Amino acid sequence: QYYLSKIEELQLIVNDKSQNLRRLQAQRNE
Amino acid sequence: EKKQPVDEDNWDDDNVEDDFSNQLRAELEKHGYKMETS
Amino acid sequence: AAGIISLLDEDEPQLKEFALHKLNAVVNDFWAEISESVDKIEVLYEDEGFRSRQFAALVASKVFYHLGAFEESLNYALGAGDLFNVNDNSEYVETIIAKCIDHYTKQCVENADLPEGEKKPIDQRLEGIVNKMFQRCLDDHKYKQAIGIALETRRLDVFEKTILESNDVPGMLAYSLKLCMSLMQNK
Amino acid sequence: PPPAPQDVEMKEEAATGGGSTGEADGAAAEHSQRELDTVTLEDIKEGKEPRFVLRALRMLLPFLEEPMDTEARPRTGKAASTPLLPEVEAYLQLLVVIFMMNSKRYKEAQKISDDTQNRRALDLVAAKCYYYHARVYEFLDKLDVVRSFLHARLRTATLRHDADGQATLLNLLLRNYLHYSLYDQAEKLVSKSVFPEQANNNEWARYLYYTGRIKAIQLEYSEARRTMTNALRKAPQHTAVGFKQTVHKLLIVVELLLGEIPDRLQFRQPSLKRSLMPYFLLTQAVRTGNLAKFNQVLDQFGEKFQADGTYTLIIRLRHNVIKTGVRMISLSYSRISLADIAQKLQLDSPEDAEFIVAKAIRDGVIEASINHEKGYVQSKEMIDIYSTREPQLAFHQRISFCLDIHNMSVKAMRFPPKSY
Amino acid sequence: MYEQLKGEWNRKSPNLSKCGEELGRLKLVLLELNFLPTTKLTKQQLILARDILEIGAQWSILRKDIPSFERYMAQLKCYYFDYKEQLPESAYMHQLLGLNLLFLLSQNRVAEFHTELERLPAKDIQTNVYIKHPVSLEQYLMEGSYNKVFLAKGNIPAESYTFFIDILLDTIRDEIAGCIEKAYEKILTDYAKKRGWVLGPNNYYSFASTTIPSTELAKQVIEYARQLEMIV
Amino acid sequence: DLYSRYKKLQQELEFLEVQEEYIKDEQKNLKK
Repeated sequence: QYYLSKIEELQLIVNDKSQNLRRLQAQRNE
Repeated sequence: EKKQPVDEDNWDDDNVEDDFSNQLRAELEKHGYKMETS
Repeated sequence: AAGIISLLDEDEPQLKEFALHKLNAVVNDFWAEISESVDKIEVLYEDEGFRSRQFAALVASKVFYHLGAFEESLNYALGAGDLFNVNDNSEYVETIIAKCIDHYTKQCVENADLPEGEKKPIDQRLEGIVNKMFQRCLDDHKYKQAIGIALETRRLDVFEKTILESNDVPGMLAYSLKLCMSLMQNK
Repeated sequence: PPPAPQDVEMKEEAATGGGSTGEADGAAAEHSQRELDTVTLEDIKEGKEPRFVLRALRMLLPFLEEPMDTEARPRTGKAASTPLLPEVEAYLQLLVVIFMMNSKRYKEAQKISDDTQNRRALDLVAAKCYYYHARVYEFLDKLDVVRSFLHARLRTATLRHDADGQATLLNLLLRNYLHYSLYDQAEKLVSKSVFPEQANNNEWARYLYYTGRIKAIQLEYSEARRTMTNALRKAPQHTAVGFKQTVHKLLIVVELLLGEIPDRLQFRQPSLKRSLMPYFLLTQAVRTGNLAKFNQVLDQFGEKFQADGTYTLIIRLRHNVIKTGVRMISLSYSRISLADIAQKLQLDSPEDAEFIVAKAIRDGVIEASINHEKGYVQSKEMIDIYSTREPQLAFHQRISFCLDIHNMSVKAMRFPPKSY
Repeated sequence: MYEQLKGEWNRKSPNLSKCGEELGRLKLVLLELNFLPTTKLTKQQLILARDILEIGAQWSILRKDIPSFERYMAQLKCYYFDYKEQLPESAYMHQLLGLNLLFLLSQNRVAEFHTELERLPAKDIQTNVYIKHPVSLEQYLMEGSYNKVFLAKGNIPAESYTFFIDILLDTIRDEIAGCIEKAYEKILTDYAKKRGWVLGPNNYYSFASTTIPSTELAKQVIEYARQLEMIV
Repeated sequence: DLYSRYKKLQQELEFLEVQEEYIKDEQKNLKK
């Protein structure tokens, strides 16, 4: 049950702060 | 922080006193005497 | 720790074995000593005369935990010789071997997209440990995980033999190709 | 009557835990911190608590292992992390601590198996459980088992999320030996990481304190001064009683060694004199140079410095006093008579003064450029400091940095979450 | 068991032939037990091997062999680093420690010099005359050891450091080079002849001792950086 | 089936970043 396939998911979920960045820039554009 | 045991009228003037705390032995008056002695 | 460096300065194969004992006994309880002796250990790295020559790479891999350089651990495992496969699981050996496995998969995809051949093969121990972990997965009977490694490995051999994970063919074995359709693009 | 304070104070914990659980799946680091602060100031406030913590949700010691044994994640971690608070604050200091650490080990075993909302709440409360480990340690004695576990967990800290309390704990281990362990900081040099988030903002200053300490051990004042001052800058809390007095003692002794003469008008805090007046005596002695008085104060206040891990520093300053004094003389004049300066600093004779000046040429006070002749000591300070070419870089790059620090702007416009 | 190791201290070794045999033995000793991987009984064994180990530097220092001296001395510290609650204090511990301290100043590792000083706060204090000489020398070094070079030498002729003080003495400091002499001060032959004269650099001390466009290139980059921020 | 979860997470991440760069460019253009 190598953990290699259960770390990248956490990594991407953490990186998802780009979602908040997208929200803020969308606010500016609006 | 915690985890650390150890522990004008009286302020705004420490600098003046300490600067010449040693001196004042002449009160500027013994200074005058020595000066005229010259 | 000063004994470590002091002993290493001495030149004797028995001295090397004693250094082995102490250092594998203390890996992080004393770290700057080895951090500075990196020079001595790496010069010993390449020496046929050293009986435990592969143990030099073993030291690299084990006690470069502070040294986050991924490529450092990659070469340490590549030169590990024998101990890489043995270290099935531990505090951080599992992490480094998993990182090596993912890097091996990256290299496999990178050199496999190269379709005209002449692909530089990776160090054999790397695919050896990859297959060993695949066998561990087979023992765990994680068909989905095994096939996922196979595809990310970009090797259809493991993908084929993954069907032996449970050998029932209810679903994934015959119906995970739909999942593949959903989540892949390389025509 | 006793129940009423408890009956009002030990119930809001349930609401806080409910909020924590609700936001756990939301995920953390935006609500957890408030709950951690509430936990802390409840701990300062601290019977029936073991019975009231009974399995809040289903779907002393026996009270400790009853809940999970009964009908049973971040909330569970928090509960397992805060059953030792009662004894902690009570500080029974008995084997009950030896009954507490297993809970910590169990919590350590629990948290290690978890993983990242855990890494954003449980990971940080790991900081306070480590604090308790160290406390429970120093109560009996230091041990590196915590050090080994921390070193192992450094790699995990290198994963998606990182807390920096581990560096503080490593410094705790270093200081446990104190003046004995000096290779530890040698390691810390290379092992140093960025941890620029400074999310706690107290760990940063805490570690800066001991970084300044270690730097001062090797007499690297030029940067020790600035690091210690910056550390002192980040301490908004009260942290008065025996907390910042040590930091002030270190900073002021380091400064006196460097050559600057401070005056108590700087700090003169009400709750410092009683503990810091020995430094006032020694500094007053130094400013003049009364060696007899210096040794008098030293032998009178043998302790404190000995007990403050600074005795060696003052012992070495006992001869740097000469440089401390000469700084002022070099600053004042612009063409000094070697014999006169020798008389002023009660030096042996002209050759001794010349040698001392040469020794002082090194780096620091403006160059002397002694001519070894009638010019004696020149000490010709550089001129043209007038925002002109001579301060071209001096009065340009200063502003360049002071303005490039405007990255506070980009931080500010990158902060707005603007939820939904 | 573990012989040919304690029967030589009494006579010590006026000659050097014993080195080769002794060096072979310590290999056996190290073979018989790893230095200190972690057994107080083995600790009882260890103290037996400490004498030759601590004696180890005494031979290197005797024959001017730095590589082994540093190597052997480092080992002894590790012995002292070990908890070794049973460790029986011996007057040698203080004597040997100062030898490092005296050497450390010799190898201009001043930072390391203080490092050791703070490692023995209970030793220095006011007792332990054995190690008191180096600290006095160090103080004199930060102060004017140049004048006090022979003052400390005469302060105590020997503290079991007859050779120990010799290394420091022959390692005369020469930071005074940043001055004028040689028909300009004339005092401070062989010194005036070494590497031609003094240490070699510079010339005869009597005769020893703006641009915007260059700034243009450096400034240009800086200015753009400010603009680069105003992009987004 | 953690593999599928990771795959879809990666797809979402790439889609999000492309959207972000597009929005940046659009705002830049609208400024003029």
